[PDB]
Amino acid sequence: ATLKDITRRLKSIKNIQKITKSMKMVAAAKYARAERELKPARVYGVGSLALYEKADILIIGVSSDRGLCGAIHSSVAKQMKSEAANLKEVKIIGVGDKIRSILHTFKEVGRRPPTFGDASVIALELLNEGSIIFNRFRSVISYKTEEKPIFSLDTISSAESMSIYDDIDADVLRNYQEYSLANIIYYSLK
Amino acid sequence: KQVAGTMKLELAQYREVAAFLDAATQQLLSRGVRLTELLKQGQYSPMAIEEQVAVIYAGVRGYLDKLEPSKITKFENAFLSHVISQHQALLGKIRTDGKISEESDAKLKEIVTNFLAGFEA
Amino acid sequence: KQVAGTMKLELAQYREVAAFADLDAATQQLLSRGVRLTELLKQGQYSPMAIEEQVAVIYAGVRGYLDKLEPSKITKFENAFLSHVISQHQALLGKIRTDGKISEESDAKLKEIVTNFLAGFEA
Amino acid sequence: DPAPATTFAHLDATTVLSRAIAELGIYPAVDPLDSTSRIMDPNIVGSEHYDVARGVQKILQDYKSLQDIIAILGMDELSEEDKLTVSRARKIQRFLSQPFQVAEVFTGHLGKLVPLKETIKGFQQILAGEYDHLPEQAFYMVGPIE
Amino acid sequence: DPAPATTFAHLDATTVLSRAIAELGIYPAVDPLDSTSRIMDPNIVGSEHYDVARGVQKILQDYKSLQDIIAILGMDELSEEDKLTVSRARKIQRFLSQPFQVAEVFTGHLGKLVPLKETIKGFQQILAGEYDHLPEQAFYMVGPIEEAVAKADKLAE
Amino acid sequence: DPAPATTFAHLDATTVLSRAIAELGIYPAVDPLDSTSRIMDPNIVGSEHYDVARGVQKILQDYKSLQDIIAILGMDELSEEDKLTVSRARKIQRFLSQPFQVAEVFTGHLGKLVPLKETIKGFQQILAGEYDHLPEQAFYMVGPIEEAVAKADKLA
Amino acid sequence: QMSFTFASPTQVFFNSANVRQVDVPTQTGAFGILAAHVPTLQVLRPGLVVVHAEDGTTSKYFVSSGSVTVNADSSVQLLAEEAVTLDML
Amino acid sequence: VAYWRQAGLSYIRYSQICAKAVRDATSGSTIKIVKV
Repeated sequence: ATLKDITRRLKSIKNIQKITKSMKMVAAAKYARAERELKPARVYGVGSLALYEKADILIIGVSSDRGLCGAIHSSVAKQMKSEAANLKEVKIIGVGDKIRSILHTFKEVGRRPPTFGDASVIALELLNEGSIIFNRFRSVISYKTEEKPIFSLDTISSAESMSIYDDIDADVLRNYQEYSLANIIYYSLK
Repeated sequence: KQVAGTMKLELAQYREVAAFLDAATQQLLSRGVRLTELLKQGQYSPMAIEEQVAVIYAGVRGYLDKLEPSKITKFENAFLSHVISQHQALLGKIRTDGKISEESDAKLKEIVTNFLAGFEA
Repeated sequence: KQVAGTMKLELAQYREVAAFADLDAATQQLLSRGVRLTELLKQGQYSPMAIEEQVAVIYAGVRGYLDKLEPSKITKFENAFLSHVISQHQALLGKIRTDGKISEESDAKLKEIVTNFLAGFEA
Repeated sequence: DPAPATTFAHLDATTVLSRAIAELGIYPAVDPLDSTSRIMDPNIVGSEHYDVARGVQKILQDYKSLQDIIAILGMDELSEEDKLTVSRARKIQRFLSQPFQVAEVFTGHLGKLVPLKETIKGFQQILAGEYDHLPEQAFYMVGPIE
Repeated sequence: DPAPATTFAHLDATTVLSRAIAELGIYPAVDPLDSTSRIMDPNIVGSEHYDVARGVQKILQDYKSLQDIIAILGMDELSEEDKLTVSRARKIQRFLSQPFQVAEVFTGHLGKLVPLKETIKGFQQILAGEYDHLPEQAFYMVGPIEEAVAKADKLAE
Repeated sequence: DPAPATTFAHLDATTVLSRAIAELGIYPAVDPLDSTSRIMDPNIVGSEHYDVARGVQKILQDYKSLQDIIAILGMDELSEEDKLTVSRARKIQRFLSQPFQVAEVFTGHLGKLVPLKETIKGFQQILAGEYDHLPEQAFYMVGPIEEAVAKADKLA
Repeated sequence: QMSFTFASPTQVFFNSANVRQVDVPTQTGAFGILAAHVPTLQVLRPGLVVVHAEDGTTSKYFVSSGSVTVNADSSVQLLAEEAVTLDML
Repeated sequence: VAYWRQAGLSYIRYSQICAKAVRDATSGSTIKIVKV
């Protein structure tokens, strides 16, 4: 408690504040957009999950690489550890170095707005039962980490309930899964 | 009075967005950092007013915006020796015309752009 | 001195680095040691220790023998270890006290005492 | 501090100049968001004057928010609405600037004495947009709106 | 304080020591941003000595100006250039420490004396990035730079 | 100030009240890290009282220490285990609060007298994690620990 | 009535809309889903999509690929990676 | 079996190409792999 020290601390916290405030403004902005790009993507994604709602049939965590968004990467990490424990044989993925960091893959997430193109790359990487963990946006002030099942096992998708489905060849199906596998990744990212 | 005014304003505009994005503020930062290096000066070598002006001019007209900031001091020293040796005539007019003529403008740009390319060689 | 020689500067560097801290391996080892020597220098009141006993306890930490022990168990290890040495190795303690030093032989002797006792305690 | 603290008990108003404003080129260098009056209210100055003034502080404190985003994210993430608040605001900023008679010895330019009438009027407009096309210069260092 | 503030004008060189530096175990506890000398001039000690000393001051002053943002926004939020300022400054801080012969009763280390050319070289090499791979603790309490390269080997087991 | 400062030496127990604590609505507004007693020794109050009091002080100082580093960035950036120091310390701070018979007009809460053995049990339990699932608010302005539990149900 | 849902990762043309019929380009032929078709699954082919509105004059769309799904409940979902109206090609 | 299968291609890959073709008549890939 010396004039000088206090003085130094006063200007520096003054920088931090200017900086954090703007960072807030950016976030809001990127959130403004994201909010939009999510209206359609949720329709596209729910729509792709319809076959399992209507027909009763790997851990993949999704966040990003950066920021001070704290409870974001923790919740996904929380729910991911929970599962791996409660389970048989596991082989995992995280989208965002952050997932890798919070645990011990992919990077360049959140930084710029995500796309089907990114999803297709994850799907493609994975092909050369699963679950996908991410945060479901509710409010600006709230989100929730849901888990979505990945029956993608082409094998699993050959069951009784699908006897009602007309054409279907073991491989017109292999293509259908692959594609659906890419829509559920896209949807998580958005 | 002419180049100081420009520098005054660009430094003020630099201060406003410093310590940090849009291209317009990338430029405001790039200029401020360069004008800052140009205000550096070693001891025991006070400069004539035309020399000061030739130097400030290089920076406020953007000729050094793409030079690495850490090399500005070496640049300015070599540039100054060069203009004092081969371009005494330009120095005279900067000194004399009482305000940067169209001529000096054309001449300075010629010397600067080409000296700089050599300097970066 | 043989056991406390460079510990003071080490602990001051440890505190700085604990506050500052993908930590590299040297930083990690510096943290693991300082956190443990910190427990070892805790002491209750009214039971000031004989020098040879302080040496035996500090030895345990500065030669690296407790680096994998959980930090919250250090104080209980120390209390059990000291009772054991006082009870069964008086001669060793007398030798450190009387020679005023840790001979080559006292050192080989302490080492097996510590490692074997530690494995038991960890059982 | 005791000196300004004792002095303030006797003041009815303030005029606060600012270096950050002077350095960015506006004179007189008044901070329009920090001057007050123990008595500036519609009952006194009259709705008109009042509204013109108060309408100018909101635009300014509104343009101030958008500054970060404009500099960082780019002066484009602005909605057509917000984009409007900016041009109006920047326009009001300079209309607040004024060439002083006594400043002629400095700038060499003519000075202007602006009647409350001509002042209140010109500021009432801005919001409107009668000058959106009108550039930010027939506004900088001028007297009357005209 | 009036006594020491009035003494400064009588000197040609000053070495200012600091409890905040001592507390970290950095001895001698010299504040590298408040110790001055009348002969620290390129025309007296030469431009290499002069340039290295100013580059050591600059990196130590830049690190000092960031410490309170690191501590609040975390290192990850720092640019890569800012990250190099940090790791290198922290190594330079430790390389300025030194075991003294008269201080062996306090450090537990043998004393060292480092020739002027070895000092210049060691610091120039750290600033240039030649040792970005060695851990910080290697530059702490040693003499010549070769001694830090060897401590890094020792520590690596 | 020289007056209060010279008085400390004349005492066997000190209870230090703090405005900051009072402004957080914690009454009595006792600073749990600046109130001391010459009788807080395990050979006098027994080892269980002594170990629980030392554990409460350690967790509250650990929390105070985290606060200093969270000042700006909240608890998100914090690490789950520290997240556990915070939640517990916060509950302990509230369970130190208590409605006094003479203050009913200000707290709008009937007064409570808590017996020594029960004060120990309740802090012992909180420190052991037995109530990590109750909301903070439940430990505020009550008597014994059974009252925090009730208030928890009531809050649902 | 069948609830039609047509979209791309970015755009949504139909959401649970009561359409009379839809024509889709599949790996095997090109078929018109009717408000009452047996359940089928298919993956698309670069081609044309035609949505017979409730009110005649039918709207067209071009798709590169994706999927189509017809459920026992008359719900239909058409999902294309890229979907542009010929108007912009 | 289609031509591209037997040739190693998958369906996502197929859609990828057709999607793009319609375009030439979003779609970034910032994502980066971290294989270890």
